[PDB]
Amino acid sequence: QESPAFIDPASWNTPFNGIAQVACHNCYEKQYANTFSSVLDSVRTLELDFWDQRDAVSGGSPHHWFVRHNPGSGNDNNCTKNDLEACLNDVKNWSDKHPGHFPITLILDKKQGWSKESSGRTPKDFDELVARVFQGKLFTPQDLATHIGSGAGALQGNLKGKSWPTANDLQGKVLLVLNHSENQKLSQYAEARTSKAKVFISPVTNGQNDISGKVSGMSSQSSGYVAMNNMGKGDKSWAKQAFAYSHIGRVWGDDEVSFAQHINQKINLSAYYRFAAQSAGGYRIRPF
Ligand SMILES: [Ca+2]
Repeated sequence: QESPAFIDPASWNTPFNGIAQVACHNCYEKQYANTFSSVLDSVRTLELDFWDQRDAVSGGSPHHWFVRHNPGSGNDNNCTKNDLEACLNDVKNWSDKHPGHFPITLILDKKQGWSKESSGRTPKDFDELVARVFQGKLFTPQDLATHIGSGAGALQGNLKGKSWPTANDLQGKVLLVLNHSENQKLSQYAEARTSKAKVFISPVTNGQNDISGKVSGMSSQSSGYVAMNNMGKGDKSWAKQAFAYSHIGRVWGDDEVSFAQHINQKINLSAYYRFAAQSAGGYRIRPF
């Protein structure tokens, strides 16, 4: 079991959903970290923005995605061709070098739509990439479902009143999370992959239905897989309901509010551009 100073030792025996973290915001950008791997000197939750095309309209290849902030171009990031796969391998390699690590959560913020089969960037192609890179390191929705005695398609509601595995249980694990501006893209992913999904969907959340009902922009069937919720600053009040439902809540854009205050607001993952500057009682990871 690792013991960097930033992790409160009480975290290890706490269910993952009962742990608050400082997360990065867009830490693949050169301006926020010198290398992507260096982010793991400070936090255990990272973020990658990924594009199908080299710009908005051209330059994609099968089984490949780019990492950059703007529509464009190409790859513009601090990973070790520094594409999505390369960025993911930086995490995989850090994980191999730190047996016993606190579970790593990677927010995969998708910037374009899914392709059809011919172009090699479907939900299935995405799952195949992340599985090829991480292999057995992943902890997936079905793994959580089995832990709580639920079908994966009923995580949404069956998580209420339940504990995730503890950080100790999740030593050495990687959790992948899908974001997009449009919940439709998450619904498409879940409809394609169902219980085989390698990635947790985390919809944009601005009402109770996005936690526990038919999520805005999604089918009822896809809604049932929701075990995580994504909130901008204006919607962070919903983190208390994510918490109530044992969904992992992430709040982005709220940098002028301290980690301690976010803990009090029941936010699991508080995303900061300046992640190293944040702490509470010397810690960046602690139980609520
Ligand atoms: Ca992002």
